[PDB]
Amino acid sequence: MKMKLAVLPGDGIGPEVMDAAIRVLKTVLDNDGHEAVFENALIGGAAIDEAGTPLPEETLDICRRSDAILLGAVGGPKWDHNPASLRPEKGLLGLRKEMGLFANLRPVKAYATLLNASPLKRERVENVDLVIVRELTGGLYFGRPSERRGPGENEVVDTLAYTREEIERIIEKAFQLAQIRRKKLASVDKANVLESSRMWREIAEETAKKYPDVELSHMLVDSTSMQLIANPGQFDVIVTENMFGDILSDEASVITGSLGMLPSASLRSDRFGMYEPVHGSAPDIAGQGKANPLGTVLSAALMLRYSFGLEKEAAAIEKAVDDVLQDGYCTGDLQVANGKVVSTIELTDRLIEKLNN
Amino acid sequence: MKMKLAVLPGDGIGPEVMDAAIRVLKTVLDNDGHEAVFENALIGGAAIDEAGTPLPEETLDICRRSDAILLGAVGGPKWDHNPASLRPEKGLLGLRKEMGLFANLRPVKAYATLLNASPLKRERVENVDLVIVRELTGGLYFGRPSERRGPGENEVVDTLAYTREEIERIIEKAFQLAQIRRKKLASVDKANVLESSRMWREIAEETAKKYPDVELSHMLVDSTSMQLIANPGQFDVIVTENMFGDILSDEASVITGSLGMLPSASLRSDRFGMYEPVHGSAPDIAGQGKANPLGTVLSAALMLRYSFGLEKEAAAIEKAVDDVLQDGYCTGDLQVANGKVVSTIELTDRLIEKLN
Repeated sequence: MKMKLAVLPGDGIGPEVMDAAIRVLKTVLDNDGHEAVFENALIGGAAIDEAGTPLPEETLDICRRSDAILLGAVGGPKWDHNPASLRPEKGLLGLRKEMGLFANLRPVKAYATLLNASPLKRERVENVDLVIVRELTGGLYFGRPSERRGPGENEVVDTLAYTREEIERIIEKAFQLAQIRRKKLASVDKANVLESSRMWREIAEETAKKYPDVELSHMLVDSTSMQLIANPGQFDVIVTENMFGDILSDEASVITGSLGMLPSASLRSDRFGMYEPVHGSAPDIAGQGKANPLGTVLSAALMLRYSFGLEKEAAAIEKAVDDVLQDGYCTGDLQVANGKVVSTIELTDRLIEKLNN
Repeated sequence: MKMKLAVLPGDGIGPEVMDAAIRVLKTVLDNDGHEAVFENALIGGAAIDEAGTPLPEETLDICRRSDAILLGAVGGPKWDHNPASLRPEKGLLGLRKEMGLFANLRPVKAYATLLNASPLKRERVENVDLVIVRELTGGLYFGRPSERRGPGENEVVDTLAYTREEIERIIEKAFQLAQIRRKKLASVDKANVLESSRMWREIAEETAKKYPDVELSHMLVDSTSMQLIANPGQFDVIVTENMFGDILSDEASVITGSLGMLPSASLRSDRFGMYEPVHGSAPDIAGQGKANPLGTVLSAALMLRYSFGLEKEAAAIEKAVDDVLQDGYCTGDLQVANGKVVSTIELTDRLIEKLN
C-alpha cells in the first residue's frame, strides 16, 4: 500500500531516464490507490561534487529508511582523474555492500520486434524469458590467498572460498524467485571437479525439499554455455556462483538483442533491493534527449514485483514497454523492426498512453 | 618422408571412424613418397578386456616410439559400472599425462552447407575460423587445498594454482600456432581480479616480443564469452587457462552447427601430438555403419599440419571434406543443405574419390 522509495538518479543520462521511470511508476500506482514517497539522494559524481564523496552519509540514511532503492547510472570524464575511492562507481559498490545485497538478477526476455538484432536465428531466441541469479559476495574473486611465491615469482595462486551460509542464502532466494515465475530452477555448477561445487549441489538438493513445487535441475557451467546459445528457451531461473555467474550473465545479454534496455536487481534475504538499468551513464548523450528510459522503467517493474509483490502493477509496465516496441518506437539505439524514432520524453509519453488504455 | 604413428582405435565406433582416417591418410601420403608406418594398440575398454587395465604398458611403449598418436574414442556401458580405476577414461587421461600434453587445441570453422543449421544468423557464423588453445595441466582443476574446512565443515575452498613455466609454455605454443595461421592471438583472462591472470597477461605481453609478427590482444573471459556469439569471425587463435578454456571451447562448439565433426588435438612443447575427434564412443551406433568419420579425418589433417608440417597434405584433406559436405553428403548426424545420408564406408569412399 504505502512505500518509501529511495531515488538515486546519478550522472549522465541517469536523471533523464529516472524522470521517465518515475512518471510511469507514478501513473501505475495511482491507478490502484497506492501511495508512494520518493526521497532523492545523491550518489556518484553528483554526490562527489556536493559532498566530496560518491556515497554521502545522508544517502545511506535515506536508503536504510526506504522500502527499496531505484538507481539510474553513475560515471563521467569529470571524475576520471580521481583515485578509485573518490570516483562514481565506488559509491555504487559501496551502497551495494552496505545494504548487504548478495543476489544479482539479470533477466533476459525476447522482444519480437527486436529478434532481427539477435545474433541467433529467430527460432531459437524466440520465447527466451529467463533470469540469471549471481552470487555477489563470495567466490574465487574475494577468496584469499591470491599471490605469487617462488621466489622469483615462480608460483601463483587464487582461492575459491565459500561459506555454507553464503551458498544457502542465495539458493534460497533463487527458489523463492522460480516459485513466483515458471517454477523451474537450474543450479549451474562444476560439481564434477570443484569441491565448492559439490557443496553447492548438495545444498541445492537440500533446499529443494523445502520448495517441492519448484523443479530443480543441475547443469555444469560448460553445458549451460552451449545451452544458452542452442536452447536458451528452456531456462526459467538459473542460480550460480560469482565467477561463473559473471560470465553467463554477459553471454545471455547478447542473445535477445535487447541489450541496452536490460534491467537488473540486487536483492538480499528479505523484500529489499536495489534496482538499476544495466546501461551506463553515457554522458555524451546527456541532455540531447536520446537517453533510452526502457531499461530503467523495466527496473521499476522488477522493483514492484520483487520488493512489493505488486505483480499486476509490474505487468502493466512490462506490457506498455512491449507494445510500444511492438509499435516500433525507440530512442534511436535499439534496432526495432520498422524504425519509428522519438525522444526520451515521447517514448515515455507513449508508455503512459498505453497504460491508460 | 617416413612417419611412425600409434593408432589407438579405442572402442565403440572408435575403430570404425579410425579406419577412414587411415585410408584417407594413406591416399594423401602416397602423393610424394611418404612411408606411413601404422602400429595399432589397445586403450580404454578394449584394453581392459585383453589386458586387465585401461592403459596397457605395451600401449605406452608403442606411443613413446611414435611420431604422433591418432586416437578414436573410449567409453562403454560394459565398463561404466566397475571401479573408477578400471574405467576406460583413465586410460586416456593417463596416456595424456604420460606424454605430457599440456595444450588442447580445438578448432572451429564454418562450413557453408551447415550454415542453415547454425544457431547464429548466417551473416555472423559465416566465415568463422578460429582455434581455441586451452591449458590442460594446471589451474583450478588440479590445485589443493580443496576440502571442506571446519567447524562442522561449514566452509569450503578450491585453489587455482599455476607455475610460471606452465604459463610460459602454453603461451609460446599459442604464439607459434598464430604464426602459421593469420597471426592474431587473443590472450583471454580475468586479469582485473585473478592474480594468476595478472601474471598470465604479464607473461603474454613478454612473449609477444619474441613474436613481433603476431598481433596480441587481451580480452576478459566474460567479454570473449559474448564475442563468440556477436562476432566470432574476429578471432584467429585464442589462448587461455584450463577452467576458462573448458567453457569457451564448449561455447564455440555449437556456433557453426558442426559439433559432431569437430576434431581436437593435444600437443606439448614439440612436434609430437595426440589427435582425436571430439565425439564419444557411441556404442549403440557401433557396427551399424552410421558413424561420422569426418571428425577423425579432420584430426588426421591436423596431425599432418601440427606434427609433420605437411601443410599441402592437410589442406587437401580439409578441402575434400568441404567438397563432400558441399555435395550434401553425411551419415545422418549432420544437417547438410540438400542432404543425402550414406554409410560410413560410402562417405569415406567419396572423400577419397574427391581426394583425387
